[PDB]
Amino acid sequence: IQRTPKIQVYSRHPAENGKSNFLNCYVSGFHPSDIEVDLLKNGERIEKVEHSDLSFSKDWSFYLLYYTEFTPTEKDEYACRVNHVTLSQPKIVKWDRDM
Amino acid sequence: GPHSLRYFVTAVSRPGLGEPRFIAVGYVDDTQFVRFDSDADNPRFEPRAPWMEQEGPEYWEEQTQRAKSDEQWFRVSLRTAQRYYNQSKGGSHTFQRMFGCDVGSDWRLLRGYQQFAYDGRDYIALNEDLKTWTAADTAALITRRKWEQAGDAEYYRAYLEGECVEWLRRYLELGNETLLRTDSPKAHVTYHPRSQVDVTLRCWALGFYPADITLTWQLNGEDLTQDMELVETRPAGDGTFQKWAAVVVPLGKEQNYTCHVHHKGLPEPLTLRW
Amino acid sequence: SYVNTNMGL
Repeated sequence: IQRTPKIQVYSRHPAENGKSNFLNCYVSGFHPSDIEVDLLKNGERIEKVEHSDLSFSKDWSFYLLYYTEFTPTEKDEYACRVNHVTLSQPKIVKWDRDM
Repeated sequence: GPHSLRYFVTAVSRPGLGEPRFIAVGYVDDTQFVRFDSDADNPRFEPRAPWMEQEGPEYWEEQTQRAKSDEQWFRVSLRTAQRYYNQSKGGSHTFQRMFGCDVGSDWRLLRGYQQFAYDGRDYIALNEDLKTWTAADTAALITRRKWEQAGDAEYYRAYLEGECVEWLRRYLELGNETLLRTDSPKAHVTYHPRSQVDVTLRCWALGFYPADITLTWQLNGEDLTQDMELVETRPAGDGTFQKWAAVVVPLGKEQNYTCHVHHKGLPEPLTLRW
Repeated sequence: SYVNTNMGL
């Protein structure tokens, strides 16, 4: 079976320019487990991004948290890019400070 | 209060690219505490919560060996399933297993689990009686017959009612001051004009643990579950979680709506509004 | 704590 990933991009703490925080990209509800996730800063892949250990839900669908420390500013744009067998092209979800 | 001990195990074949990847993670409630990953430099069970650093070499060696034995079981099971389903070789497949125990107030077994999925669909599951099996399709009835003739279920029942609950109790002892704590949610309502006709009301719940929470919007004392957009609960990364629930209502009517929050850290539910 | 599956699939 194939289930496409749900994707949420958000910060650990409420964002405030100049204050170190963590940028999170949470992917869930997908199957199979191979998935590619990148955190982008102004369109460019951020380097030191880590991820949680592969785990899954009651419905057997997988979930992972990709994250990296960061300091938002009013202008710097952040996003999460995901590719999965179920996606015909990478899906990019921008980081909305109010979601 | 109830607690659970759960392991989530995943094996994924990669034809032509090596042996299947095999990963196991264990949880106590919503806190991950161990992991085994076949692709680590030196594959072994390792602590993933600080309070596990208290277990010695003998605990880790035995756990690691159980993982490695289970790893070979999965290599065999991926090949067997492919035969039962008469699938072409060369395909990449997934076998998953979840097992563990939920305990009640007396911290005694309440529900034992040991079940499996193949390519993300139910395959076979130990029933709540810890004696019989529910096979999901014909291939699984083949597996069910083998297990029903062994006396396979009795073995899991003894582990679920014994070792599983005894180790869960031990883990709760080891990480007591963090595992039994709650962090009640910090909640608030935000407002977002959508048109010049309607507005989005979003009820936020942040920094809570455990993860179970109920967020509901109400109007005149009735639930608006039918109009609610509810995102799945998500990890903040620090052991706590976040969630939000939104409703689109008429401009100037936003004061009619109240968000309701229930959580283990809230003796009385919250009632808030814009 | 972790436990092995006894019978083969």
